[PDB]
Amino acid sequence: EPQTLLETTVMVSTKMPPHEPQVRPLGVYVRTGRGGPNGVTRVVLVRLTDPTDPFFLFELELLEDDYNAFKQHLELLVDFHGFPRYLVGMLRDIADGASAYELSFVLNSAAVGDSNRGTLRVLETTDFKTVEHISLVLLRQGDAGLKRYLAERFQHYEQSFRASEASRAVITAELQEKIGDLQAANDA
Amino acid sequence: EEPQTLLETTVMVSTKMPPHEPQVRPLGVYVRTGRGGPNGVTRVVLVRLTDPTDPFFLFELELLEDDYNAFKQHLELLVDFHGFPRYLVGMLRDIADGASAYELSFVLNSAAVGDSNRGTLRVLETTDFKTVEHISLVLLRQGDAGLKRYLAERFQHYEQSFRASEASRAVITAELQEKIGDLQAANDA
Amino acid sequence: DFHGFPRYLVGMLRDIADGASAYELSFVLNSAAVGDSNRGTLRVLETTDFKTVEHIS
Repeated sequence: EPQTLLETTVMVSTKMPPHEPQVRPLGVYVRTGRGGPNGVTRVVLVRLTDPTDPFFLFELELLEDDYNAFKQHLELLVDFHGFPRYLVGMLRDIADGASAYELSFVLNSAAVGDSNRGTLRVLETTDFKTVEHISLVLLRQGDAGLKRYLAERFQHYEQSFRASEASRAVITAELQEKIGDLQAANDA
Repeated sequence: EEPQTLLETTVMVSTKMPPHEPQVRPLGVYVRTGRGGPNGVTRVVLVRLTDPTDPFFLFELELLEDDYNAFKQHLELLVDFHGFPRYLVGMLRDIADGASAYELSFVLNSAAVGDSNRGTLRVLETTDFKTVEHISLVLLRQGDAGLKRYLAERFQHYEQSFRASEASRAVITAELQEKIGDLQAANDA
Repeated sequence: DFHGFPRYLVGMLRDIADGASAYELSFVLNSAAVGDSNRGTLRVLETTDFKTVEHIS
């Protein structure tokens, strides 16, 4: 049953205090599926990546059971099913340029190697002030987890490359064979 | 004079995790000369062994030109540092291509890949009398940091190669569809 | 700036009192009775389908 609701790139204001923030394009991947202690809990996963840096991998994994606390702390007004649906709605809207909002990501230290987390925020600028719409703490991944990520994406695109070899090979042949039919129609 | 992949292919290898019974698997073999070492200006030979069915199966022997004389004496080799990878690869390519009578073997120092930190790679000749060993190389399993680079490297590679095949498909799918519409109208005439 | 803060604050609150605002006012004390409290948090809240969005505190 797992399902990716969003997988795209978006400019994000990343900040490693006390350094000055700087805008980078970042990957956003959001996927629902199954996990937890006994592997039968519904999960929502939020994943943040940097195409310019393979080790830049921050994730929030949310188990359905922990959600009531989550909904309360963040004052959400949707159930576990709508949360990732609205989150990607909000984020995709920003990435699409249809949003007045901007994306921000603040790490808990001045360097990436010493950080273990970041707070990703959806921010609105008004004349009065920046208004915060949502806040999520994302944890930086551990190596073993990370190896899987790379290895996962490694295996993924290797297949996808081969698949395009198959598509190129079949369609090259169909339409190349079509020249010969329509060559005889020209002869007519 | 400049770095070079001398070999990058797949070949059947007899893999053995003692005390378990050996088993034959297809393994990746990559052999590359280039620059490396303590000060990064030493000529190196790299031998890399992989398993397409297993991303963590990543074993390497890295050899520095400074270290080679010991290597040469110990293994009773009769070529210099420059010829060694050409002949190693000569031998391996002969095997992968099927032109060799020889076989490949890889024996781990433990019962699981997870518990190993090394393996011995051997080129073996079967005779009526006995197995005759032609060469043996110990390869070390990589530390996490090394491996993450390998995966990330291969990650970025095939992501691009995929993108390129979309471009190639786009070229051929679009032109040839454009040709169908032209000559389909020529049939209509 | 300091000059605008009360203008926008009052802008926001006055907007609410007149009924021209979509926003609501909230006040949460640090205890269960007024006699034991010494403070409260006053918030301007926006209701969305997704969540309450806080505008000022």
